[PDB]
Amino acid sequence: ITGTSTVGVGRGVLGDQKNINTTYSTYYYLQDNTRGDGIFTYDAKYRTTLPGSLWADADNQFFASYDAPAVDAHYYAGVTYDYYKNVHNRLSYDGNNAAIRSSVHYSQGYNNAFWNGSEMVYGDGDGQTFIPLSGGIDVVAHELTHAVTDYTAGLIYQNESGAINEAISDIFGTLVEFYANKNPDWEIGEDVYTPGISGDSLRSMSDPAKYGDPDHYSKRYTGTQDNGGVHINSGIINKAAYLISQGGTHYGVSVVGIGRDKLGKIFYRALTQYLTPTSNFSQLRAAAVQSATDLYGSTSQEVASVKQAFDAVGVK
Ligand SMILES: Cc1ccc2c(c1)[C@H](CC(C)C)NC(=O)[C@H](CC(C)C)NP(=O)([O-])CCO2
Ligand SMILES: [Ca+2]
Ligand SMILES: [Ca+2]
Ligand SMILES: [Ca+2]
Ligand SMILES: [Ca+2]
Ligand SMILES: [Zn+2]
Repeated sequence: ITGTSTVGVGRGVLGDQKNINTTYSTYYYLQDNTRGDGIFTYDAKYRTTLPGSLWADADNQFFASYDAPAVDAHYYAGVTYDYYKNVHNRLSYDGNNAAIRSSVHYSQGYNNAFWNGSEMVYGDGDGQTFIPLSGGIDVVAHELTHAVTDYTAGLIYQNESGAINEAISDIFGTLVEFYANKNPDWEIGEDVYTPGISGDSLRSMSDPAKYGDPDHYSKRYTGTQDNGGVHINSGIINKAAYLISQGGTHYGVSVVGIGRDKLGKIFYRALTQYLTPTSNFSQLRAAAVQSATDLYGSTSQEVASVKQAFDAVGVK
């Protein structure tokens, strides 16, 4: 759409009010021209055909409940774009300011979100297992990060590489949640998962085993489900990243924390400079070590913590 940039206001899934960037041209659309080639949010109107229709509103106020998921998808995508640009100097997912598109209200009672190779898609949840998925900033950031990974390392979606791909999305979605200082934690999806139950989440990076995911290489899943357990084994890497950041003793191995910022610098460099489509856990370790070496010196504490963390999860 061609029109005038403006700002509207609405309420998100969690009932919070926020301003969002809109474009005016007869209607007000969810099209943000202030970021790269734009952020665009579409209505899939409970169907599965994508992308659906660019979101149009008559008055620039988005307080209807059908509006909520769009508000959040639109706003959280803008925050995530900002994180990459401000923190890593990366312009959108392809590094060349590609337009970011999302569709909401996908299907009926769909309990998931995903990147389909060209855009993000969010289900509204069935209202018991989930509420509209775009209400979780860690969820939106996990989706957009899959785009980042596809454009860079290109980790294939299966076995070890696929688990690395999933951990990357969890890690950066968690860093984005902290960046936005939105009640940050090391849990994934807490904000949209099981509305009736407090305190739970889909996955835990601080203690993956809490939900049954592995937290040590000896406990990895070797079967065929989930493409070889990409959503299961990511637990081992998630645990490693949590230790590098926060520190701790795991399975008797002690790691001194180096903090989030460095965790993000080291993983972003590994991802964009050393990882390849078929990289395995052991290769991820070499990459993280080399990245930290590059950034901080081979005899740095940083390098030391990266090594300890992987040793603690059993990855040699
Ligand atoms: C077993 C499995 C297959 C495909 C999936 C997912 C799991 C998993 C289902 C969630 C846990 C309900 N999806 C994800 O972890 C993320 C969404 C969460 C961050 C809320 N979606 P993607 O990994 O991008 C797509 C595949 O989802
Ligand atoms: Ca309106
Ligand atoms: Ca949180
Ligand atoms: Ca979280
Ligand atoms: Ca819950
Ligand atoms: Zn994922």
